[PDB]
Amino acid sequence: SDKTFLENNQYTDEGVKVYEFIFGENYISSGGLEATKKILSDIELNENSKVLDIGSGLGGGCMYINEKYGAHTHGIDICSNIVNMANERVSGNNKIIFEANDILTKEFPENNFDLIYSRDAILHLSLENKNKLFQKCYKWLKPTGTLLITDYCATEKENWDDEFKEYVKQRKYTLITVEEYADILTACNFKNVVSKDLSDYWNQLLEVEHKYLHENKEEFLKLFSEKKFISLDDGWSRKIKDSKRKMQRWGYFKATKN
Ligand SMILES: C[S@@+](CC[C@H](N)C(=O)[O-])C[C@H]1O[C@@H](n2cnc3c(N)ncnc32)[C@H](O)[C@@H]1O
Repeated sequence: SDKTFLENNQYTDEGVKVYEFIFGENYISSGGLEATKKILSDIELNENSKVLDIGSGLGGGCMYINEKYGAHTHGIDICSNIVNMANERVSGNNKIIFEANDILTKEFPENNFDLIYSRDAILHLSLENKNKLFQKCYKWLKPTGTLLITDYCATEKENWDDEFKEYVKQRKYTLITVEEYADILTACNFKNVVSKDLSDYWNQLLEVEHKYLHENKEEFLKLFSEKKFISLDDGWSRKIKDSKRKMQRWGYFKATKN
């Protein structure tokens, strides 16, 4: 349903490959590997740690976490086709698991994870479901555990222009303000809630990706089509414009159970 809408539109096999082209190998979100190194730079884990990755995509985040720390990583993603692709990217590693499932219906034991991690996935959930998810994350975290999130956010809806409204509507995103997001975490009883508006950094990542796209247009055209190139090009152009004026925002959130 939600699954079908995602698999048949934004995340068809080709759509995913187009994203991987611009974001980088094994990634379908902002800044690919380099942004991941920075997001995890102050996170401490080891070979005994258990990590959940919500919306694991092609699995680059789980791969990086397992490589850097030796941690057990479990990725959940609702799109079966994406999970099938993820499974082809990893072999012979019994500490990386990818599972096709809606995170909203997945069950895990209480006090299970040292880190719950999610990069640009929760924007797909309705506001009601964001709240439900974070209650679940709260239960699933170990007492000593950490929640680490980046997600698409936005200025107040009253401020949105026609083009942005249409962007959000077509993708069926639910974009709230960085402040509202932080309030949800606080309402779910997370402690030490830190929220950062990383829109300027996001804007930097977009500009690099955009330049890469232009410089590799010939290769892109061979792999895909000019029509897909124009759509992607225009799409990044708008994100660059809208992040610059803070209409579309990139939020970072870190919190703890205790
Ligand atoms: C930004 S893309 C993948 C991001 C991935 N974390 C990365 O950085 O490469 C967002 C992902 O969230 C997944 N997703 C959306 N709703 C979901 C849900 N309810 N449960 C699990 N995954 C979901 C989508 O299938 C998609 O793969």
